Amino acid sequence: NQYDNDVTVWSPQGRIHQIEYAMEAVKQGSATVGLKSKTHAVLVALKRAQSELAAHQKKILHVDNHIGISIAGLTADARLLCNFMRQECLDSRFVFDRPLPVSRLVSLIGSKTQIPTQRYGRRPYGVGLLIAGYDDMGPHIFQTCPSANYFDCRAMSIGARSQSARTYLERHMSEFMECNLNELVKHGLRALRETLPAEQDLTTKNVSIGIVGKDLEFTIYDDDDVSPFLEGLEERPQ
Amino acid sequence: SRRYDSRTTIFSPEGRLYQVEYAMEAIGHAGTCLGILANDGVLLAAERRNIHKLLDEVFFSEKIYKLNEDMACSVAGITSDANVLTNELRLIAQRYLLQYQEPIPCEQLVTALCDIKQAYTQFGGKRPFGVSLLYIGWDKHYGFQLYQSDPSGNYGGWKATCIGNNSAAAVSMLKQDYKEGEMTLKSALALAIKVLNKTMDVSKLSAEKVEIATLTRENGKTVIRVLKQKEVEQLIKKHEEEEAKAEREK
Amino acid sequence: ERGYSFSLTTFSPSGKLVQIEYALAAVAGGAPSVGIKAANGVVLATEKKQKSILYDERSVHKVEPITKHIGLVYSGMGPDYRVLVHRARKLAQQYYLVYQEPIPTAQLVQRVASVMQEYTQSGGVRPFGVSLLICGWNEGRPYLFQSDPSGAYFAWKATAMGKNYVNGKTFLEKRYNEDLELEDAIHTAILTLKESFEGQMTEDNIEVGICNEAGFRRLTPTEVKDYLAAIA
Amino acid sequence: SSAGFDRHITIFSPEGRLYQVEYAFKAINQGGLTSVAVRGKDCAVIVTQKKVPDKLLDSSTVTHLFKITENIGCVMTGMTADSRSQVQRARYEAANWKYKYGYEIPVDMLCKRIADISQVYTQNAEMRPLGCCMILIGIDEEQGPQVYKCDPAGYYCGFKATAAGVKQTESTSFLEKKVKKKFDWTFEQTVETAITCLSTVLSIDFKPSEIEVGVVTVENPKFRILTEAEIDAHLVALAE
Amino acid sequence: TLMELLNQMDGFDTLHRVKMIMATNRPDTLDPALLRPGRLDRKIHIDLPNEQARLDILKIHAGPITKHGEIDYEAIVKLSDGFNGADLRNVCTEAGMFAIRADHDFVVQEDFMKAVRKVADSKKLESKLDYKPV
Amino acid sequence: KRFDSEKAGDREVQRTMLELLNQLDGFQPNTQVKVIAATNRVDILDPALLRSGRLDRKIEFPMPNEEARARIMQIHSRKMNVSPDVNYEELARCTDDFNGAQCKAVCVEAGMIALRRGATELTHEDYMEGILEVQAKKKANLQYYA
Amino acid sequence: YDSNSGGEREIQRTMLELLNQLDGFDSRGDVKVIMATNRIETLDPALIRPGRIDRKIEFPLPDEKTKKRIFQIHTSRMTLADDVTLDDLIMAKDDLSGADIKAICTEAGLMALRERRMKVTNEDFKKSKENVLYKKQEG
Amino acid sequence: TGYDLSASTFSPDGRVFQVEYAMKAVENSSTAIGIRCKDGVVFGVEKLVLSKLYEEGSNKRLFNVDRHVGMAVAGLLADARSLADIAREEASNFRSNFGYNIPLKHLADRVAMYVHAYTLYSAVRPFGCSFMLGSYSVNDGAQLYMIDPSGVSYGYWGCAIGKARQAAKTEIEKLQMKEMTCRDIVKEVAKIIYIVHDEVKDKAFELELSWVGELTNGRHEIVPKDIREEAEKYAKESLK
Amino acid sequence: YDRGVNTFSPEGRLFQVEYAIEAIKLGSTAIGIQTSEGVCLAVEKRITSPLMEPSSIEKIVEIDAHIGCAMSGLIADAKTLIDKARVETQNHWFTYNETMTVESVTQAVSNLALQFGEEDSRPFGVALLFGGVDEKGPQLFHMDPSGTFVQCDARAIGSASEGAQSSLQEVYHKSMTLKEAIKSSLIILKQVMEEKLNATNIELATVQPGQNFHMFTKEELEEVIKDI
Ligand SMILES: Nc1ncnc2c1ncn2[C@@H]1O[C@H](COP(=O)(O)OP(=O)(O)O)[C@@H](O)[C@H]1O
Repeated sequence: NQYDNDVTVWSPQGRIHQIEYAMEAVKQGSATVGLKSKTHAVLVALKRAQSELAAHQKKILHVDNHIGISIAGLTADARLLCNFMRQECLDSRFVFDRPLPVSRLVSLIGSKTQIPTQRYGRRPYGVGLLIAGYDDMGPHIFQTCPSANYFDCRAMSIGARSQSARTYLERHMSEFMECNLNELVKHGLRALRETLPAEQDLTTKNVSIGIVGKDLEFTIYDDDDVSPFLEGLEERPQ
Repeated sequence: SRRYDSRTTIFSPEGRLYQVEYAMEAIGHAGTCLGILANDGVLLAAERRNIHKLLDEVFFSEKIYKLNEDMACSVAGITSDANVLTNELRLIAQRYLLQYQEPIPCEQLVTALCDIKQAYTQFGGKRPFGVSLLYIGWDKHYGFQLYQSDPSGNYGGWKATCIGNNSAAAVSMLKQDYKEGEMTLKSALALAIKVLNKTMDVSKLSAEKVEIATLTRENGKTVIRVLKQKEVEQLIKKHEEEEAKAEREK
Repeated sequence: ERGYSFSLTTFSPSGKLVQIEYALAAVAGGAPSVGIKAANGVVLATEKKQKSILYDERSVHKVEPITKHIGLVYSGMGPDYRVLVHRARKLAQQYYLVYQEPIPTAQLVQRVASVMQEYTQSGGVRPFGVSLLICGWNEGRPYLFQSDPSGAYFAWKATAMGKNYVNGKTFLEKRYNEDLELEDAIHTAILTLKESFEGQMTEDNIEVGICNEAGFRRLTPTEVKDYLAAIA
Repeated sequence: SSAGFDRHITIFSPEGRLYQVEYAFKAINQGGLTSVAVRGKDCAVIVTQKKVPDKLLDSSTVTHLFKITENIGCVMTGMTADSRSQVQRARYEAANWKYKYGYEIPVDMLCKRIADISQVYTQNAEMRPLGCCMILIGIDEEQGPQVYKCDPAGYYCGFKATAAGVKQTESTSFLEKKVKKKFDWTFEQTVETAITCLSTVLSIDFKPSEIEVGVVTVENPKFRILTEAEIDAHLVALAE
Repeated sequence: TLMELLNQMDGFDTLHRVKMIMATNRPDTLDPALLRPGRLDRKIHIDLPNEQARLDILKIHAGPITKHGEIDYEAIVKLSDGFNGADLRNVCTEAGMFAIRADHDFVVQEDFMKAVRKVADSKKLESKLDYKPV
Repeated sequence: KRFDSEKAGDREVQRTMLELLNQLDGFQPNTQVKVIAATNRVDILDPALLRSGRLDRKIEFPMPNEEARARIMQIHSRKMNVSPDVNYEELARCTDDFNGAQCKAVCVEAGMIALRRGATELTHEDYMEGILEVQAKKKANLQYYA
Repeated sequence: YDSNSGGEREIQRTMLELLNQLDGFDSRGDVKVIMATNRIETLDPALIRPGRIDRKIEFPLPDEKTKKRIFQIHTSRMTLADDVTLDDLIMAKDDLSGADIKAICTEAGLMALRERRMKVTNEDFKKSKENVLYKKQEG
Repeated sequence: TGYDLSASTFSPDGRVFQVEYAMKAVENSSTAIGIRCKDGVVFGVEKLVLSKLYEEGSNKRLFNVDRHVGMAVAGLLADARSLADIAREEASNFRSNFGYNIPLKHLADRVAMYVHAYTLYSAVRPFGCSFMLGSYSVNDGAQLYMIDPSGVSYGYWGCAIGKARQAAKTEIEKLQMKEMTCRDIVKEVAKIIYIVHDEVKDKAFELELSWVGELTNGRHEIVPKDIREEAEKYAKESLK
Repeated sequence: YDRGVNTFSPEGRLFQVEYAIEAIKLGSTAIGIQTSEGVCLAVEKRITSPLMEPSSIEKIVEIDAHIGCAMSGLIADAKTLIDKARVETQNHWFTYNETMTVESVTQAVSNLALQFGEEDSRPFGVALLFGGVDEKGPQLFHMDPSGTFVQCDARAIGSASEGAQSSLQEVYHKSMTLKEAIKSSLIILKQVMEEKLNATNIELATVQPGQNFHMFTKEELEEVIKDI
């Protein structure tokens, strides 16, 4: 396996296995589904931990007023680009006194992750960010990958068996652009709970919720904030 | 890109730096030097590498170089790789004169060169110095100071030193003729002459194929004396002649 | 760039440098070269022959003097020859700034071999296969010096380099005795050029520089045909 | 003969041979370009051909010839990736020459720079050795004609009849006994032998649009890029 | 088995009335004993046929195949470049076989300016490493 | 054949191929009974084999795609019963580097746990487990993400 | 190798099979296996675990009194002269080998046997030791 | 072994497979083309849709450099944005020192310096991205150029990239380089790209358009696909 | 196959870091407990010889006033992280005038946990146990060498880690008090200690809002030993 040595050397097929190996850790993360309607957007993630008494590590965390995000991959490099994201948030908040459209900002994140892919001894960064953002043109949902290829979508997912969520999404998600905030939230768990193994919850502290819009400011929702989201539904038929 | 260097700095499965062994072999190949006991003087002896008689030899001393007016050093190893250390230590002893305006005791000077000799060893996988050199001179405190440099970083200084695999047979002769003051500079001349007679395989011990130097303490001269070949000819001839009188035990 | 600069050429189990052994092999497979220090000045001859008739000696030269009073010859590749010559011309100013006087012969050999020996311990490549012959005239007695890749230099009256450097030198040992003159040095230079000839006695197949106590003199092949036509 | 990474980098073999730049000698054959140069008494000629994949090939980007200054010009062989960058380095050396020195460049010192540049890149194997072959002409006073060729080996040599490339071994070997002898060189005489040497390997006698042929004579020292009209006039002039 | 081949030509005998013709992959491994005249009398070989000579190599390919009368020989010669007689022919017939896949009988060079072009491009992928010592 | 000696045993048996060539090149009679060849890889061989007489058609078979990848095991699992919901896109979307033969074994271990489950029929939750069950690698640990 | 051999793997596997046959499947047979090499490096480290797992003997170099304990066993048979002493010689000498300290007596077994004498002389044994000293020094 | 590993180390064939590995990596990309008439330069790209995958209009391979110059890329998408942004901001340097439009022929020299240098150093690698460069102006004219991972600066009147390339640009010769009007050639090339680059393998796809030329007065933007729907207004009847 | 030391794994993750995660298993055993009255903790000194001096070996250190920390596996690298983070706690007191919160020690350490790189240098094998009491009451925190932070009511490291936590899962509950946490933990400690229990085998580390610091004092631990 001498052709997989470094990111510099290309595979016999003209590929780099280092990026493919970083895609693994992205898929090894928790199942998280961000989504957006024509008006407002909601993103849902999954908290996990090691032992029973160990507190579930939070995934969704606030970045900017209009920017919510999910997370996965190495938490050290996640906080590295998280504080770097704060440096990007203070850019236009200082100079222009108004926030940044996220499209060109994620493109700068791609150029930020381009240098570690090129030079020798530099490694990519596993990133599970699902970025929701609002400029005056409406919502944006961007997936993140070590290859820095972002898709603007109405919804997507990254994690374990996250494709089965999309298969349940398409015919439903076409009608999910019309619905308002509340049901647009539990449509996120209408993905996660299928991506979760059927033999266990789906508890209160293992789920992450956030909501953001053009006229709405983003906030982290967990524990008591999940009370209206859990009630009003039924268990999956066996 | 990590597989190109041979990891000369990095430790070896043998429990020690592996390149230092081949370094001691570099000095331990073709290098021939020695030292003589110091009583109101000292002398030096080495082997002249040049076997060609057509050479000019206009540089005076060949293998011995003068670092300071009252202090010099013998050297064994690669020529230019040693010549880098000649001017380097000469400048280190010069920056000390640039500091105190006063000569340099050899102690802190040798340890300074040892801290420089470990540079190639301790970083970058650099090739360690393939040169191990001797030390001679005089100071206000201990008088005549005769030291020795080692590739491992130690100063192995003795008043009687050995350099080279062929000179390793002289250590038994050094302790067989060993005395202290007692020994005259002339006695050390015949001592080192019999050292070459036992070690060097040159028939009759040709005087022009080996280098000899001396040193004296004079007020305030303290001259490091390069000698003409006339006194060395008659010295080795008078030496083996005294050996012809030393075989009378039969 | 990378900037590794590691020492990768290392000691052999015998203690020597196998790469420098490959360097002296490039010198041993080098072009025949000789020079003679006798009496008033030094004479340089060696050989230059083109791969075909398409080339001439009137433009590109294998022998470029370092100074007006100091000439130089060598063995091995030309590209690295002009590289160390370029550094020799630059280093000549570092000397001339302080001294404001011309330079002794051995003064170049000290600093050139120091940079050459530095280029051994330094990363990248090594002194390669270029073994330079430095000559000149100072203090009334001229000099002829030659170093090696490892930086070891020696002084003598005459030597042979390149291919058959041992055979040509053993011929120069019997021919050269006591002292010689410039005309006699050129004469036995034709003898050592006729050793590997090839192109001896012909003006276009060799180039002859000569050092003198009045300063180095580089004569065109015209004078090479003058003295030797009529050779010997 | 090889110790460790020796085969993949530049050091000296037991015989002292370089493994990497000997691959650069066969790096010229990419594209199959053959450039021949014939320098006459008062003139110097360059001749090279091209390959056309289809009609979409642009006529403006056809030219493989480069022009150093208004007086002097160049021609490259081998892979075009190393040639375009090495020519831009010649633009930098010529512009800096006129700037600081402020007089005409002999074209000999330019070939000295490129010879050392390709050598310095041959020194350290961690950057590409740049095995492209550098061929120029020259115009200088009192020296008559000037032609210099900087080889990827790091040295510069050039004369009346000199060429480099894949098939130049055949043609120039014919040019050994063909050129001299005594043969005098005029404009149409140097261009004729520039066609005949191409007629040794090829002998296609194709229309002038395919060849890239530079020529420089000393009346007005400025070199001019040739138009297919005058070459067509020379093509009907070489048919007897 | 080589020693006799030598000695048979090393005679002691005159074989002149027999004409020994020799061809193989490469003229390299034969060892110098064969490589001298006598055993190897002359040096003859083949190179890539010129497109001018390939213009004729297609005629003897285009002769046995009849089609609609639309032809430009230099078209395939200028499009398809640097080939061999069999390599051209077989693919030229393969083009006719690739074009007759449409079940129509006569085929203009259109398919052939495509097939022979595209098919030999696949065939020139394995043209790699075909250049052997003399 | 290697190229230079010494020596290969098949270097003599290459002549069987050279005679196979000599029968398809220097000899007519090979015209009938069309012959086909196959390898795991085309990597290094006698490259002169290009011709109609010697090998001609070169068809690179890539990794089976989601068209086949969904259908291959579908025709491999048509032998066996299915709880009548299976995406077949699930695999086909998540199939990367998966060979057409691996898909044959995907339904095996999926059916093997269905065996030891005592189950009557195979379901997608049992199917999709067999995807990551056969490939790739691991076990190692799941941690610091969970 | 002598004669003809190759490549590495066939020599690697004949050692790999040497252990794998000795592994073994499934052999009680003893033949208690003693194995040695003075260079611990080159062996594949996997040879230890199947066997022998518990033992690889470390050979210490001889110390001063070990050389004393070893030496007299040889010269027990060879009669020493009056001035001959075991200690002082090997006391001054350093880093010897049991073979040498055994073979240093053979040099006196020449000259004394050249004179055909049953007795060792230290005047020679000192002076002749230089030859074995020259044997270790220069050889 | 492994002569292809480092980019600064040659191979016995005289090249580096890192460039070759990057070449055939671009072959897996979808259609990337360009064509220039007298009135402008037409650009188009075929988007491959794996499943949904996302909203329409996101992360298109069509990029932009200046008002008169734009990018149509191929290969890896991130490094395409990289070299696109490098050439994007590079025009600001020419605009700062001078203030007029950057010539496209000498703008490709910059990307030639970047890609070639990345092939020079052993630490970094070559970029596996190719692209097309085209433009038109009243004081300049139509110039189309093509750059590949090998760092070759060259151009044609029309060119193609991706799986179907030589077969796609063959019938393009029917469309003239001058006499044709690129306004109508929009749908003329649309019928080629719709028929060529066979979609039977992957049924889900999408098509993008752009243009630059005199009709927009040296402005490079997307000729509207939602207006007149020129893409499929014709090509639906071209394959039947 | 050693490649770049930074190379990922095909599973996958960082090679060298995960190897050091397994290296944590040979460290000393330490168990913290979160209790409303205060956050306690203890460690086994692992006496290597009867000559050992008791006060020279301590596996628990004090970062801020009310913030403690523990070490695992390799020591000196963690000991550097200790005082280097204390500089950031003093810089926290610079602008904010008050004591650093126990949760912010994560951002003060785990952010800089692994900065290592070949250019501009090697990872760590030590996991830290962060004790303390912030404005919200008692908090027990733990971080790994890779920088991943998690809040645990009880956390064990080193050798007994998996075994101690598996046994302590039953005895822990939300109503656990301080004195009960100390005497119920030493039952596990006396099970996970090889040497006979004495004053030099184990030390106590506690933090309380009203009693401090404390830490803990000697000769009182012997009073708890007779309460075994
Ligand atoms: N007078 C000659 N001198 C040298 N070689 C000759 C002479 N006559 C013929 N030969 C060559 O010698 C070859 C036969 O020589 P022979 O000694 O039989 O071969 P081998 O030395 O291989 O046994 C012929 O091919 C011929 O070209």
